[PDB]
Amino acid sequence: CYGDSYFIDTDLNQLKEVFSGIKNSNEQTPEEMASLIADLEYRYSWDCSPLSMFRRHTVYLDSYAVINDLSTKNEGTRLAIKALELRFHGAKVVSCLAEGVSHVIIGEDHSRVADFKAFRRTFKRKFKILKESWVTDSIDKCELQEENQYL
Amino acid sequence: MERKISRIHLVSEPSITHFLQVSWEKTLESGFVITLTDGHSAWTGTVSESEISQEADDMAMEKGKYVGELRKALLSGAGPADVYTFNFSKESCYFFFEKNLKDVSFRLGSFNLEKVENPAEVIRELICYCLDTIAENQAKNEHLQKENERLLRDWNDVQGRFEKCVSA
Repeated sequence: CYGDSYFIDTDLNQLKEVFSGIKNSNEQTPEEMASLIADLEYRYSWDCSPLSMFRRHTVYLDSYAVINDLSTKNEGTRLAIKALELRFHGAKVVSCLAEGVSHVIIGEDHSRVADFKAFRRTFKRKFKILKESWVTDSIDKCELQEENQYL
Repeated sequence: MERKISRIHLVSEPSITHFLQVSWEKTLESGFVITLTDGHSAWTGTVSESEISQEADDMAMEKGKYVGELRKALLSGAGPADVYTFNFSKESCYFFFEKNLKDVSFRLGSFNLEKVENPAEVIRELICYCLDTIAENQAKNEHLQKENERLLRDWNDVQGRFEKCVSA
């Protein structure tokens, strides 16, 4: 239906022209697109790419003075840039502490580590405790460093 | 409670500096206390609301402008295009300040001061207040320096990471 053909291979220019042929497609939702992307990466073995390696992990941050309260934003800290960079590298930043959260980032403030540990124990699925240094040291390596050294 | 210390040169003795402190509760309109010292003896006087209002009415001009001129004269707020002359007589203990203008002098104010019975206490209090002022301002300056250094470092780091983000 588009420019691409079946019996002749494709090149960069041909694919660009075929893409320009399409008009638009916005019938999907963020969850469906994320699931499709993850399935494609798993199927075609594209997880080694520099980005999209945080897609499979949901990340929560201690950017609220009180856990699960949106009226106490702590904007104006390095945690904001850390969260934003993580999301840029494909991370799914979640603003609500749901049971499906698998990663939590904690900064220099260890006051609420006990609350996080208690919530992890309560939940059926446990999320490993991580520090903001791990992502900073991992970005330059473009790979997921072991969490044993930054639990 | 607000206080302001100023240096002045009396025309009676135009060779030594005399220091005048104005202390007012909230604003200069209600009133203030004037303490004028030369390092050996100090003279203290008070001005209340009634005398300021009476002088303004005698001044034949609005109260707001009178208080503005008073602040510009006593509180060291004088700009470039204005000259003030202070005259103090010790035998009568009479103070008064005027505004020189091209060989034309306006008698802005005339106060009466009473010699204190102990200048050491007042001089010590003045220098103590000023020392506290410096001690407190130094802390603010150093804290602001620390915060600015931290902000500069953080800004540099964020921009450096933005370069890589854009490149990718």
